[PDB]
Amino acid sequence: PLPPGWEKRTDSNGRVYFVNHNTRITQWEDP
Amino acid sequence: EEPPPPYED
Repeated sequence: PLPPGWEKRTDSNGRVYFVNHNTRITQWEDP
Repeated sequence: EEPPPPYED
């Protein structure tokens, strides 16, 4: 479960990566 | 070894 500065985006089929709007970065990692 | 997707909606 993400602490949202991060947003839940899936890549087209399966996978979710946590992406932050303020820093503008896509990470596979959960802080 | 995977790339990240770029931040662009």
